[PDB]
Amino acid sequence: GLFGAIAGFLENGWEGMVDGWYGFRHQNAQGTGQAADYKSTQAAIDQITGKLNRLVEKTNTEFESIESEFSEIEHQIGNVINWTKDSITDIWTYQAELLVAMENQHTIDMADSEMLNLYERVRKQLRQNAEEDGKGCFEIYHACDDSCMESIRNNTYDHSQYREEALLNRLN
Amino acid sequence: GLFGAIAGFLENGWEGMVDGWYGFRHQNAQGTGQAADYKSTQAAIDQITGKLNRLVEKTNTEFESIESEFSEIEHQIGNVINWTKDSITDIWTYQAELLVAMENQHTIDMADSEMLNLYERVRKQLRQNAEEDGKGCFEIYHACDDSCMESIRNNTYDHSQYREEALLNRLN
Amino acid sequence: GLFGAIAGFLENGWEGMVDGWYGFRHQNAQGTGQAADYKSTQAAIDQITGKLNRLVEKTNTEFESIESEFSEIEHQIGNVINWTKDSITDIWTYQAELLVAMENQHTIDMADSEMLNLYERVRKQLRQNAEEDGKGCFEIYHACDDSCMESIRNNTYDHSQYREEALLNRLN
Amino acid sequence: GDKICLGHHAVANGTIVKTLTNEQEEVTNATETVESTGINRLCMKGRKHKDLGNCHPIGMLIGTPACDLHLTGMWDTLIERENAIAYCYPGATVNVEALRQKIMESGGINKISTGFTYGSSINSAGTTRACMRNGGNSFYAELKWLVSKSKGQNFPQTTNTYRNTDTAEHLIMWGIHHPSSTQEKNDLYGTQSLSISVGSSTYRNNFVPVVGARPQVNGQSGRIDFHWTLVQPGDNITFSHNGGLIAPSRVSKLIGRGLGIQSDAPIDNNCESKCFWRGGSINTRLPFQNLSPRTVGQCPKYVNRRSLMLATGMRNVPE
Amino acid sequence: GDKICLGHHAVANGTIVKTLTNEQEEVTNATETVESTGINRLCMKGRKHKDLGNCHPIGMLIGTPACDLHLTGMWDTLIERENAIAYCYPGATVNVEALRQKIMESGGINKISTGFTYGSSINSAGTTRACMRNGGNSFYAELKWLVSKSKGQNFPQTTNTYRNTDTAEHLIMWGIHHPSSTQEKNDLYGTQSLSISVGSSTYRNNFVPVVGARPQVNGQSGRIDFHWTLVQPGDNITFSHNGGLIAPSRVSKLIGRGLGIQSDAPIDNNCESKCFWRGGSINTRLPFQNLSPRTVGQCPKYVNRRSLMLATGMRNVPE
Amino acid sequence: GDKICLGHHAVANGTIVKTLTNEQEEVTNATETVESTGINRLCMKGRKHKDLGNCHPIGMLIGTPACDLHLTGMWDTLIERENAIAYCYPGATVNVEALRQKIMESGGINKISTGFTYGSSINSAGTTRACMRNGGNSFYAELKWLVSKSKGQNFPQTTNTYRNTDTAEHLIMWGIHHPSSTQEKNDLYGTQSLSISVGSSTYRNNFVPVVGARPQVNGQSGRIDFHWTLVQPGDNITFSHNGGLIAPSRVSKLIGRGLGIQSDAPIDNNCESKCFWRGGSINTRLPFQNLSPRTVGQCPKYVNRRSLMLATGMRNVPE
Ligand SMILES: *[C@@H]1O[C@H](CO)[C@@H](O)[C@H](O)[C@H]1NC(C)=O
Ligand SMILES: *[C@@H]1O[C@H](CO)[C@@H](O)[C@H](O)[C@H]1NC(C)=O
Ligand SMILES: *[C@@H]1O[C@H](CO)[C@@H](O)[C@H](O)[C@H]1NC(C)=O
Ligand SMILES: *[C@@H]1O[C@H](CO)[C@@H](O)[C@H](O)[C@H]1NC(C)=O
Ligand SMILES: *[C@@H]1O[C@H](CO)[C@@H](O)[C@H](O)[C@H]1NC(C)=O
Ligand SMILES: *[C@@H]1O[C@H](CO)[C@@H](O)[C@H](O)[C@H]1NC(C)=O
Repeated sequence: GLFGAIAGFLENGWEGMVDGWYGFRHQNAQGTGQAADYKSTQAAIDQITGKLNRLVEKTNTEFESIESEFSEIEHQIGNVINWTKDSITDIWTYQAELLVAMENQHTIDMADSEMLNLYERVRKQLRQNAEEDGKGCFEIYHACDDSCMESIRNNTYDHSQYREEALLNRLN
Repeated sequence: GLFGAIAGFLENGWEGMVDGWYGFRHQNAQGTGQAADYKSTQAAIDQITGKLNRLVEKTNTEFESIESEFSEIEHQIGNVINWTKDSITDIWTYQAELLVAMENQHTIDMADSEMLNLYERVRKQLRQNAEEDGKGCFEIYHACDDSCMESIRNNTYDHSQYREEALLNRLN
Repeated sequence: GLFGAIAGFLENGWEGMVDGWYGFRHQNAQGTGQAADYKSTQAAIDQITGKLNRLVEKTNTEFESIESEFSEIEHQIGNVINWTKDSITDIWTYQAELLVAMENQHTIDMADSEMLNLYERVRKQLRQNAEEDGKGCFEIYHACDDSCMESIRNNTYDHSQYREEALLNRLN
Repeated sequence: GDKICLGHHAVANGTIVKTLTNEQEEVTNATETVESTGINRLCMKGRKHKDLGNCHPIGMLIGTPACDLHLTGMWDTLIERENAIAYCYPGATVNVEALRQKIMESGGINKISTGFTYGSSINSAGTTRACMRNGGNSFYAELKWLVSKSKGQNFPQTTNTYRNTDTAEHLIMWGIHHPSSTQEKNDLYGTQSLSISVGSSTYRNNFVPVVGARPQVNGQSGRIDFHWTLVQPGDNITFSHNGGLIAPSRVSKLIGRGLGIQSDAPIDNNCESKCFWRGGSINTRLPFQNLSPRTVGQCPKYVNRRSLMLATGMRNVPE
Repeated sequence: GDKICLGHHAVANGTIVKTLTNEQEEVTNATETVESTGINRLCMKGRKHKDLGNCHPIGMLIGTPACDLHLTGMWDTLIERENAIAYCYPGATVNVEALRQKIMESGGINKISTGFTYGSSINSAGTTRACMRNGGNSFYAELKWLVSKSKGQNFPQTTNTYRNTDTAEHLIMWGIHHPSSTQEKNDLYGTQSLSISVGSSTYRNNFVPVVGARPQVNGQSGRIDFHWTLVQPGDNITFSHNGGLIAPSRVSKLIGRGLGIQSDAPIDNNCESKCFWRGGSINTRLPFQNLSPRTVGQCPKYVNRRSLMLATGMRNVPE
Repeated sequence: GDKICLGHHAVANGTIVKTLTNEQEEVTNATETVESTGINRLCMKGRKHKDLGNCHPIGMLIGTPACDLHLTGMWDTLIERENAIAYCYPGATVNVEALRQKIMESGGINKISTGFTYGSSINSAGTTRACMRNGGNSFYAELKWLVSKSKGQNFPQTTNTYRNTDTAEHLIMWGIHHPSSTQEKNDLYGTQSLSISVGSSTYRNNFVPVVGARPQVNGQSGRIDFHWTLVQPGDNITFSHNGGLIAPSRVSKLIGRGLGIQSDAPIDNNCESKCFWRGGSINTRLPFQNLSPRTVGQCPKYVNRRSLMLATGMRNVPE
C-alpha cells in the first residue's frame, strides 16, 4: 500500500499463520515449514495498543442539565440551547469521523511498514548469498539447513560463513 | 520527499507525460520511447477520489434561526448568541485548516509512495540483469528489444531468460 | 520506526554529532572522521519550522465578556453559559491533544524518512563498488581516500572511476 | 548502453497549497473546499412555500390588513421580509421573538372561532383609521375592539371563556388598549378603575390599561399591546374584564413543522436548495462556506476564510 | 533450489472500516468507538442518593404533602421523576427553572425556623382540601396561610422580618394568594386594597393579590403563586403585608453540591455509573455515545452515528 | 578494510512527548503549546484607557459621587473593579447586566442636557446623606429628586418630554423612589395615589412607588430603582408623573466601541497586550492557554491541561 508490501508485492496474507501477524515460510532439503516473527508482531500490536489507550480513558468534565426533561422550558432560550447542542454534536461527529479515518489509514500503513522493516532486515542479513524473488521470497543459493533457516529467523545468520559458496551458484 | 522519489532522487517531473501520473522512459537499439503505467496511476487517483468523497457528502443536521434578521433582539441574549457563534466559527475554521494541511501532506506523500512502489517493482523483477543509476533509471546490461521493454512495463519480464548473458557485461 | 532507520537498523544516535541532525562516520587508510550532512539536516529543520509557523500565528476573533465577574448573574442563563463554555473547552482540549499526538507521530517519522533518504542516496551513488553492512554502514571494497570519502559526502563520487577495481574484492 | 527510466508527470502551471510543514507547496492540481459563491435568489423548487411579502408572521395571528391573504393555510417553508407589518394600530407584543419563532417553525395555521358574544350595553365593533381596509376604517380581523356602547358609560364587568374542545393546543392572542388621555379612557370605558384578568388551568395573569401622552403613530397616540399563551386540549381560558380588552374572535392553531426564512431575495421556483440566508440561497457539495455566519436549513459550516485548497495531485516539479 | 519467504497473517472474515482514502477497507480486526447500548436502570452504587418519587424538588422547599418525607436531608445525587408534584394547591413559581436547578445541584437541605408570630386578629392556620394530609384538610408544611381571624374584616397591616444569623445564605420562599372572586378576597382579607412588600438589603419587590375567574384545579379556582430569594448571612428580610401573603414558617438552606438526575428508570444499587440520562445510565470506556444528546455527569460525547469502527489490525488480504 | 557509516544525532537529556501510538516517546527537543504563565498586571500600553477604580459603569450614567471624574470621556478600553459603587442611595437597576455590557462595550459617553423645568409647587433639589459630596448632603449628578415644595402636599401632575434632536440614539435613565413609610410617601408627595408613565414611539411603561419597611442601607430604608431605554434620533420621550419620579437632568450617548475588562490587577502602561482576564493580562504566541476559561480580547483558546509538548526533534536514542 503506502509501504508497498502488504497488498503490494505480496499478493496475499496467510490464513494459516495463527501464531502472529508476521512470519516466514521456508523451503529446503528437509522440506517445508512456517513460523511467526514475535518481535515485529509485538512492535505492531504495541502501537495499536497505544491507540486504544488514547481512545479509551479521557477525564470528562462534569455537566449538569440545562434542559428540563419534564418541565416546559421557555421557547427562545430552548431554541438557543437546541442550536448550541446541535452545533456541538455536528462538531463531535465530524471529529469522531476524522479520528477514525485518519487512525485507520495510519494503522494500516504502520502495519505495512513493520512488514517491510522485517523483510528489509532479512535482505540485509543475507547480503550476497541470496537474491530477491519480487514477491516476498529470498532465493537462497546455498544449503540452508532447518538450523540455518532458524538462524535467519533468530537474526543470528552469518553471511560470511556461506558467502563464497553462495557466490558460486550465482553464475550457473 | 517523505518516500525520497518525487522531488527526491528524481530531479523533475515529465511535462510530456499526459497519459498518466507515472510512467517509463526507455532507450535501446531501436531508439527512444515513453509510456504511462496505468495500474499505479489508478492506485493514486482512486485514493484522491476517496478523499474527495469524504470531503463532499455529509449529512447535515437542520438548523432553524435563533437571531432575527429584521427584529431587534435583547442585548444580553444577543451577546451570548454572538459569543457562541464566534466560538463555533473559530473551531470550524481551525478544523478546516488542519484538515487541508494534513490531507495535503498525506496526499503528496502517498503520491510519492506509489512512485516508489512502482520503481521497486521493476528493480525486483530485473534481479541481477540490471543495476541502479541513482536517478530513476535502470541500466540494462543486455539487449532489451522494444518487445522486451514492453515485457517489463507489462510486468511479464523473465530475468532467467537473459540472466547469465547479463551477468557478463557486469565485469567489463 | 515507520521508515525502519532511526531506532530501527541503526541501534543508536550519536551524542558526539553536534554540527547537525544527520551525518557520516568513516574509517579508512588515514584513520577516522565524522561529519554532518547539512542538506538533509536542513530538510528536516525546515519542515519542523513549518509546523511551528502553523502552530503559532493565528488571527483571533475578538471576544467581549458575557459573564460578569463581580455581579451575580441570573442562574439559568448562567448555567447555559457554563454548559457552553465547558462544552467548548472539551472540544479545544481534545483538539489540542490530537494535534500534538498526530504532529508528533508525523514529526518523528519524517525525521526517520530524511535519514533513510540520505542512506538511500549514498547506497545508489556507490552502485556495485560497496555493499550493505545492515547497520547503516557501507563496506567499501576499494581504496577510498579522505578525498574520496569527501566526494561521497559532497555527492560528487564517480562509481565508474573505481568500479571494475571494486568489483574484484567482491569475490575474494 | 540500454536503459529504462522512471518518472512522474508535471504541469507548467501548478497550484499552491498548504501542508503541515510548508505553507506554499506547488502541486499539480487542487480543488476548493470553501464555498464562496451563493445564489442571489430563494430557491423554492420542491417546496410548498409562502411568501408573506409585507405581512409579518405575527400579523397572521391577529389579522392585520397586510396579512388578509395569510390568515390561514399550510406550508413547509415561510418567508418573512424586512418590510413587514404586524401592527396597523401601533403597539408591541410581549415575548414577540418567542412568538414569531414559534410561527416561523410551523408550516401551517388554522383559525378556530371563539364564539364570544357581548350584546347589549357594549359595542363590539370599534375600528380605527390606522387599520384601513376596503377602504374605510377597520380593525385586526381576529380580534374585537370592545367599547361602551354608549357615551362615557361604565363598561359592564364581562366574562368570556374559550373552551378548547380540540385534540391539540391552541394559541390565544389578545390585546390590551392603553389610551392617550383620561378623557379618552372615560369615553370608551367607564370612570371605573379598569382591570382585565385572564386565567386557564396553566395560565394566569392580569392587565391594567394605562393612560399616557405619547408620540402620534401612525396615526394614533393610543397603543394596543398584545399578549399570548397556549391553551391545552380540554382546557378553558377565561377573560374577566370591565373594559380595555381587545378580545379574540378567533384563536390560532399551529399545525406542523416548517422552515422559516428571513430574506429579501427574490423567489425562484426553478432551483432546489436546502440552505438559506438573508442574501439568498446556498447550493454546494463542499463542507465549508464563506457567505454567512447566519444560515438556516442544511448548510455547509461557516468559516472565516476566502479559500482553502485541497491538493488532488502530487508535488509539481517542472522542467 | 532453497528459499525463504516473508508473509503476513489473514482471516476468513474481515471487518470493514473507513480510512482517509477508502470508505470500505477490509481489515483483520476492528473495534467500536461509539457506545450504542446503555443500562436501562439508574446505577446508584457508591452514592448517597435520594429518589423523590412523586415529590417535586420545589415541593421540598414549600412542603407539599407528597414531599413530607423529603423536607430535609443530605445526598450527593437527587432523582426527579416525571410524575412529580410541587403544588397541591394550584399555582406557579416565578423563575421556577432557575430554582429547581439550584435545588437539583445541591446535595442537601436544612430547614431553619423563621419564628414569625401573628397572634390576635389574624388566623395563621388556613387550610384547603387540595393539600390533604392524614387525611383531612391541610397546607404546605413550611408556610402559613394567613387570613382575617374573623369575618370579612380588614386584615391587620402586619410586619414580620427574618434575620439570617447563620454563616450561609438562606433561601426564602413565600406565596401570594390570588382569589377567584371579589367576595372571596373580602371574606379572607379586608375590603382594603391589598399589598405585600418584601425587602432585604439586596432584594426589594412587591405584590398585589388579584381577583379573577379561572378554571377549577384541582380543586379550586384560587391560585397561590410562589416567589423566592437568597438572604445573605447577617442580613434581614422584612414582609409588610395587609393580607394575601402566604408566609414562611421555615426557610431553606441549600448545603453542598450534588448531581441532579431526571429519569423514570428504576434504581439499581448494584452498579456504579458516572453518566446518566432520561432512559437510564451509561457505563463505557469509549469516548463517544449514541444514546442521547442530553446527559448529565461524566459522559462520552454524543454523536450522530450508530457505528464508527477503529481498525486494530492490518489490511486483510485473504486466499 | 574501508567503510562509511550513517547516523543521526542524540542528546543526553531528551524530552518526553505523546504520539498517536505511544504516550511516552523520548525526543531530542520539544516545545510547549499551552501557555500557563500570564502577567499579573493589566498591560495598557498603546491604549486610551479608563480605570474606574471604585466607580461602577452604571454610576457613570446616573452620576454617583464615586463616578464624578467619570461622567464623560472617550476611551478604547474600560476597566471595572470589584469594589465598585453605582448606587450611593440604595437601589437596583432593571436589566442591569444588559446595561453595563452596553456601557462596557462602548469606548466613550457624552451627556446631553434634558432641559426639564419644574418651577413652582415642586422642589427639584432633594438630597440625601447617602450621596455625600464636597462634603454635605447631595445626589446623583444626572438626576433630580423631585418632591412637593411644601409640606405633605399633593405633588402636581407633571409632564416633561425629552426630544432627541441628535443624529444618534440616546440612552435615558430614570429612577422611581420607593419610600419606607406611608408617612414618608405623604410628606414627599401627596396622599394621592402615585403613578409615573413613560412613553416614546418605541417604549411605553409605567411605575408605581411602593411603601415598605426594609433594612437600613446605607443609610436609608427607602430605595430608588432605576430604569432605562434608548430614544431613537428625532423621537421624543414623555414622562407623566404626580410624584415619585427621579427625573433626568442629563441623558447619555454611548459613542464608539471599546473593550471591557473586569480585573483587580494593577495597571501597567509599559506592556502591550490583546488578551485579558480577572487575574490580569495574557501575552503569548501559543494557540492554547491554561490560566482561565473567562477571557476577553484576542486570546489563545482555553484548555484543561498544564502542558502539551510538541516535538521539534527526532526520536532520541542515546548511548
Ligand atoms: C428542542 O429540542 C427538542 C428535540 O431535540 C424538542 O423537543 C424541542 O421542541 C426543540 N425546540 C424548538 C423550540 O425548536
Ligand atoms: C451581534 O452580532 C452582529 C454582527 O456580528 C451585530 O450586528 C450585533 O450588534 C451584535 N450584538 C452584540 C450585542 O454583540
Ligand atoms: C458557573 O461557573 C462558575 C465557575 O466555573 C461558578 O462559580 C458559578 O457558580 C457557575 N454558575 C452556574 C449558574 O452554574
Ligand atoms: C371546561 O369547560 C366546560 C364548560 O365550559 C366544562 O364542563 C369542562 O369540564 C371544563 N374543563 C376544564 C378542564 O376546566
Ligand atoms: C437585623 O436585625 C437585628 C434585630 O432586629 C438587628 O440587630 C440588626 O441591626 C439588623 N441587621 C441588618 C443588617 O439590618
Ligand atoms: C417630537 O417633537 C417635535 C416638536 O417638539 C416634533 O417636530 C417631532 O416631529 C416630534 N417627534 C415625534 C416622534 O413625536
